[PDB]
Amino acid sequence: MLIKVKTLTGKEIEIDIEPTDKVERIKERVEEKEGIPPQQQRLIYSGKQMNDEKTAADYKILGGSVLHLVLALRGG
Amino acid sequence: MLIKVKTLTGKEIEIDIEPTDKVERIKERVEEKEGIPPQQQRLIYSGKQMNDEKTAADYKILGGSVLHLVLALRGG
Amino acid sequence: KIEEGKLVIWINGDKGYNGLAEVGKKFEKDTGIKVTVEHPDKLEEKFPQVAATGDGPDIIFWAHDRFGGYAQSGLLAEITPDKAFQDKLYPFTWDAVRYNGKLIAYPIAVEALSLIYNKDLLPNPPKTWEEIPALDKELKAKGKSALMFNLQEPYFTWPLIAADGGYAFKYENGKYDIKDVGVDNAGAKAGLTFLVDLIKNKHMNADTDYSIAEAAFNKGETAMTINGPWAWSNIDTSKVNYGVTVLPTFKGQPSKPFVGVLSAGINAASPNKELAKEFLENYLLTDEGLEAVNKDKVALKSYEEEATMENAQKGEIMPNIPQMSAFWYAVRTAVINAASGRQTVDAALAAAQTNAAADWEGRWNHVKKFLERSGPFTHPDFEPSTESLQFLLDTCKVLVIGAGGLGCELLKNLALSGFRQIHVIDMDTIDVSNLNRQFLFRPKDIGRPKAEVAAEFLNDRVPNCNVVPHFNKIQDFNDTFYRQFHIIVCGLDSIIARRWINGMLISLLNYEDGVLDPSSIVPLIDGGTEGFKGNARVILPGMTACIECTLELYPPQVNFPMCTIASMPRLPEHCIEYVRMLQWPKEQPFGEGVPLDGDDPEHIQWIFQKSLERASQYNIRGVTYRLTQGVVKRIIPAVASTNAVIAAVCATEVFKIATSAYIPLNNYLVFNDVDGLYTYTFEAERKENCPACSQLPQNIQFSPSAKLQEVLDYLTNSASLQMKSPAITATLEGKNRTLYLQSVTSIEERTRPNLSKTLKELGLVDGQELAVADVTTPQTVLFKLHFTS
Amino acid sequence: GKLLKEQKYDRQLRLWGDHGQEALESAHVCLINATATGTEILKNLVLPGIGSFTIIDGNQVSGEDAGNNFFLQRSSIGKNRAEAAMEFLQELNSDVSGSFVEESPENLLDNDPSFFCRFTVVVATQLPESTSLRLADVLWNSQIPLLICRTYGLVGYMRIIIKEHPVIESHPDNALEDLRLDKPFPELREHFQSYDLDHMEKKDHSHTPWIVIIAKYLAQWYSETNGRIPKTYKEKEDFRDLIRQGILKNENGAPEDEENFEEAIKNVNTALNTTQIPSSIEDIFNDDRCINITKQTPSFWILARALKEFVAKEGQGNLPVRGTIPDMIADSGKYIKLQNVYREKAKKDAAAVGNHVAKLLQSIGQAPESISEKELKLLCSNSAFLRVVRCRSLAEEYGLDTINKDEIISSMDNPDNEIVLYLMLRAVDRFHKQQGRYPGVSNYQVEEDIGKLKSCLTGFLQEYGLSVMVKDDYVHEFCRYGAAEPHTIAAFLGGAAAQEVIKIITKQFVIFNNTYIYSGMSQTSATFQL
Amino acid sequence: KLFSLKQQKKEEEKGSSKKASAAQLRIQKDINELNLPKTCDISFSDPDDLLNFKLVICPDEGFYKSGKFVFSFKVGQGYPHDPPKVKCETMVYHPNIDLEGNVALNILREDWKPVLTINSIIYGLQYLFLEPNPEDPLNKEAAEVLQNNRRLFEQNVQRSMRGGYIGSTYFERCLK
Ligand SMILES: Nc1ncnc2c1ncn2[C@@H]1O[C@H](COP(=O)(O)OP(=O)(O)OP(=O)(O)O)[C@@H](O)[C@H]1O
Ligand SMILES: [Mg+2]
Ligand SMILES: [Zn+2]
Repeated sequence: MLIKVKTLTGKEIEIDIEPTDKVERIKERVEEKEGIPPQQQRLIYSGKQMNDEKTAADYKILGGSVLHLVLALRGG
Repeated sequence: MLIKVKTLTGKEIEIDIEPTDKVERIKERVEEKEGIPPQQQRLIYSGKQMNDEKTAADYKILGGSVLHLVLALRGG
Repeated sequence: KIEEGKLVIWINGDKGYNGLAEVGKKFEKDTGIKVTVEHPDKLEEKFPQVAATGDGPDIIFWAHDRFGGYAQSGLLAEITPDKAFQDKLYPFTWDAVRYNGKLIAYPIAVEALSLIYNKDLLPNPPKTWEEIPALDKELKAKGKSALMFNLQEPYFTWPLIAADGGYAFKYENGKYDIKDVGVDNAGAKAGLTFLVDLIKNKHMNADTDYSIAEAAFNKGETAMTINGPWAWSNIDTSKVNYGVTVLPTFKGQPSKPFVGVLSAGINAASPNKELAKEFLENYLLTDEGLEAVNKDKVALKSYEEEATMENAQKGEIMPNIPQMSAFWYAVRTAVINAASGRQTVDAALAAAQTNAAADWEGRWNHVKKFLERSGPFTHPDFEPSTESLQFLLDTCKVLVIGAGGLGCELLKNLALSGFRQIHVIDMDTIDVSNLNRQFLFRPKDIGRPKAEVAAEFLNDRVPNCNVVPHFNKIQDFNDTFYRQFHIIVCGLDSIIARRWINGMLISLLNYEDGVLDPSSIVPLIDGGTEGFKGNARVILPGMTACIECTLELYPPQVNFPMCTIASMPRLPEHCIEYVRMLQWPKEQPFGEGVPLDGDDPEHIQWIFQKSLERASQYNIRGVTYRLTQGVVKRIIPAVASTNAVIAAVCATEVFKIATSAYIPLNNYLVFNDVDGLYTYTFEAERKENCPACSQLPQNIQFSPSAKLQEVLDYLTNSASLQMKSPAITATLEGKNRTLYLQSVTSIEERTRPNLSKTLKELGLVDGQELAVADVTTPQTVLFKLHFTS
Repeated sequence: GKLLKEQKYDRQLRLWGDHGQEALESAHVCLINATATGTEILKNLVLPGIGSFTIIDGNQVSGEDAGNNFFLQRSSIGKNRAEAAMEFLQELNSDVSGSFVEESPENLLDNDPSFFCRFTVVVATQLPESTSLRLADVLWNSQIPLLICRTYGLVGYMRIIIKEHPVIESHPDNALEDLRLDKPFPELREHFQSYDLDHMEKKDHSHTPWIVIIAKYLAQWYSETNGRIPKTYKEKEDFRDLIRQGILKNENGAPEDEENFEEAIKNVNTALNTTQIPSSIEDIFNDDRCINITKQTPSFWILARALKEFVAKEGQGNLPVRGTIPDMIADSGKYIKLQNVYREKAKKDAAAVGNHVAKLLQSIGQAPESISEKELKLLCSNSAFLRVVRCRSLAEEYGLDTINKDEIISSMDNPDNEIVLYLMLRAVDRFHKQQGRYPGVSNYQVEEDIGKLKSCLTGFLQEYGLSVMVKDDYVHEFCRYGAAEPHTIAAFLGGAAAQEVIKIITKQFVIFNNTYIYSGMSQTSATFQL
Repeated sequence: KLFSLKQQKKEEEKGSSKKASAAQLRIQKDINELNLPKTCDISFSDPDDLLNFKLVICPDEGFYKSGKFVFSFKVGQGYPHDPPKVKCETMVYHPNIDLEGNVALNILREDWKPVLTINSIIYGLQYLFLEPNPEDPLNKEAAEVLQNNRRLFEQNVQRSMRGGYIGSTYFERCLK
């Protein structure tokens, strides 16, 4: 199952994942290709921010689904 | 059964426990009421600091065990 | 703050400051409460400054035309006396001392222009203007002019113009209308044409200014000139006889000079407000007070009875509002030009009409587009209208938290969208580093409160804006302070502050009968920035993701482990931290006790130097002064553009929410522009067990006659709760009240009595929130008391 | 007052540095038309300290203008727009030189055919597709940076036109490290060899760079597989375990906590990545501009060429060693020592690369010293991050046979994709071509123009043969706008536009590739190549 | 669901608080989950004001055994995000306490976290008299002695509690 995840720059990468895979694994797959430390990754899918423990299944991620990396800035 | 773990600043925390419980479950409540992560937590009940994987029963622990806590100087 | 129990009164130098202080001496002598009166220079200018930051005088005396400004900035407190005491003073004076349908000051003295004529030449004062010219032919036959007065000022000339119907600003039942000016009507055009004819028929000359006309009447060369109680002095030094005769009516209608009211205002911060009702309504508003004050150098009927009044009677009261100043400039040149044959009275007044108004033609053209028309994408509750804009312009209270960066940008943005009722809170002072992006500050402002300067820059740049500053931490205002606002926007730079305001607004929510009451909701718009990344979000408390719901979206917190800093440094930052949190505290280089000040150049240098050495011992390179400041101050890189993108979005949304023009951003937007420019928008899901907005008050039903003990039994027995030993508190009369507590003997002893008093006795009321905590509740929970009787 | 400049610019120097700040202060930008948009854009350039600007506006300050502009006072109504704005934009930063010319772009393109050559970048706001297309032509041919900005109601439009923009210091947000464990270099291998993971006391074993740990075990696995290196997730996982077992154990037999090895476990997921040239860097190499030099070939390309040779010679098929490593748990000396190896290595390749540029300047005739070393250093540190952007000319966009339809069409699969907002702008411009005005400016025109506009849309869609359907809603909404320029939308563009212009001047970071469209209606935005 | 701001002024009220502050709600909970050691004693002059109170520590070990120390707590409106203000009112020779009353406890300055409660502070304080921290000294000299000469420190402590001088400053008698 291939899914797309867009980074904080709008760059979209393709990753291969299985319904049974854990969310932190998705992050690892992202880091493999982009170098983005999974510690600073915040993933959104259909308005929910993905817990590292839950699985691709729990969020019902389909084939060509798109995940987005997000952030909250604290400067005023 | 009843047991307490003396946190240094002077508090012996009643996180009442069972025998078959592994040492690893305490830290989690030492982690709630107090919020200390189990990892940054070393516990000494006799010179020998208890091994996570082991149970309360593995240390001749009767219904009157006071403990003492030494948090791990973790992070580089 | 202002000292309680005493009354520091402010008044002007040229106002009898000795016969009044004596009316203050009879005060402390009679009550023990002391009076200190001062006559500071520029106090009418010094008051707004201090009345804003809280402190200042309890009372102050000045012409009503200033209080319009104070009132608007919220510097005055509404005065409130009975109709019986209001009859002691005249029925009209109260308007001059009013704002938004509220009385803001107590009238002291009054003033107005009248006609002064040389008694001998003509012991008949003219009853109308029509005849005034007829006399120049006689006097000129002698070498004199019948009349002569200052024309260079629209104050002296205004009485005649207004005669037939000239009014500064339309006064509706409770407030002045700055959009409808009465200088364009036939009532004024008629009055001006006349003044001009006498300019052409040579009965007069448009150059007759105050000093010219003065030096002439002082010789007894004219029948009359117009003046008042401030000019009677030099006519007595020249032994020239005269009188304070009536102002010649005109075209039937009577004359209408301008009206000034000397009055005292009660500061909105001065806690000694009830001490002002006395010293005034009693120790002044009498014959005993006013005369003692008057013998030094009136609105009170009794003392007044013991010409200036008639004019002020039939003349319109001089406006107090801010737009009034644009009136003077507008008509002043609208007369100069006229009488000078530079343009026709018509076109002349045409100008004055528009130039005095607040909204020039087309000003809100870009806004009106979205409020007056319609379309396929408007919010389902949207309805085309001309009132929305008026709502924006007249009552929509918006608060901006943070001045500088997003703050400065937001003020600009809201001001150019129709908002006028705006507040700004900021706890900081200006720093030279703010100047690369915080465009409302200049080098000369360094050191001043950001909010203060931000407010003054905007109120000037964008006319008719009423920004009200607050040099404070949001954290030092209460729930009642934030409920007054319709909407709140943030440009803060710390998570703690956001967590805080977020909590304050959720605390205002009222869940009546199980369903959240929409009017208890104060929408929160928040934006954050760091370098070229930024975010914005719209939060509707109790309805959508709150700050705490998305709290995890913040990147990992900068944290240096102790073993690393103390024993295993490897990055230059590591060395700088060691010095900052270990070496300094241990050496106190600039004195024992003196803390480290990141903004102190000499502190940074010391830190930089010591850091170079720590680095040296570990062959760690890269320690620079710039990096030392970075680590110490924990600096966030910043530029104007990113703050502009985020403040833009935040502002567009405040607009949509205040007008329902469109549905607001479905809560979240991220922005980044290091690589092309990207944005992403999404609906953050509301956390199910959010510690801040997921807990609803519990409903309990008791009789007002019930005894607090029953409430305790319920909490402890009730199968669904059954707590060990609860603690119950409540807010009564604005203060916290401990109803019952049992984990501290001294308190438990003292509150047990409460246990056998009825909820009607304890002061509780229907809907009231009882806060109860217990080992059973992870966090204090709220029960809403509903009376069954 | 120089030590004063650095005080008020601190927060931005932390972003583009002293060199970037200098590029900025040596620039002269041109703003055409001073409406909210332009004045917002300019303000975001004046504050950061651009050297100078020039506003070209022949129009007069209207009632509206005075209302949605933070730089036009009430009295400026009636007077010249360029002259009024310039006065307030100048109070923002006294270290900036402002000037203006009260003429339209048109007049200037008539009298002085090369008036716009004295500027670094030209910013144009609110232009008709006539002044636009004409202006783009001139500047394109003079090789001059053009940024077109439009604010229509709640829409923001931005067109960047630069024939070629090559950037070195692209400031990537995130990137893979250049650890070289898969293709070690002499000094690196010698370094790892100096470590004996068995004969080290408990502490030294606990304070050893995870990069070393992985280098070692990686050698052990290279044995038990006869020349292999983990590649599959199954293998990577095996390898993770091989390491997880090197962790020294205690008296009980329980594993000692060593964040030392734990980081090794975690970084295995990337450490084993194969050092290689990015495809993008490839394109630069195999490109005519790099394949064939000339005495005209600008710095970037000579530099790119150098790297290209280096690769085939010393690089041994790979780009120069970056020279930096991330932070990790280790004791000072161990870390500093490991870090130094990469530093020196970098310096070295830097020299190598240098000797191939001097080789080219002396083969091109240019002075082998034009390219400074402080400048060579960046080229090396950023070899993996080089980027080249090329915008099609405004002409090729409007041209009937070059218009990119492959994109516009595919985009329209979603009736709401912002692209429809572009289609609507072209149509709005068409309407304004025919009737010398814009749709619905007055309330009494809306009704009527709703239909007139629908026509131009089709006239346009048909002229280029676009099978796309446009929800009628957009047509009504646009007339509804009345070509209004709402301040908050002009302000959003002002920020976005300014930073793009700073990317152009400083040559740092990356610019967007064509058209950016913003919808304040839905707060969404997007980019297209057009 | 949809929201819509109604375009009317808001009903006014005087600056009197109508709802409990987050501080009031947290402290109410912390005070009620109090767990004072045998050596400590808390007190509230006004039972309705749980934001102000005083703590008394009569240690029975370490260098200060047999003494009495009075600390005052002032909980601000930023609690629990901001820590409580704690001042010492008993004059004492201590490495972490100055003569102005300022105390230097870690969790009261940089290590503060909202998960911490009043109990945490009372324990953190109690432990200060058992073993002083020479790393965050408000009384430099006091700290120095503690490290270099362990016995002299102990001496200087007893003499100051009894009433007397250290150097040229008279320390008020503070025995229990
Ligand atoms: N609790 C608070 N109450 C009121 N204002 C606050 C609070 N916390 C932060 N602020 C204000 O929020 C604003 C955020 O602005 P911003 O970070 O852009 O400026 P700054 O503090 O001067 O920046 P810098 O730290 O980079 O110099 C500041 O002006 C700051 O004083
Ligand atoms: Mg700050
Ligand atoms: Zn929430």
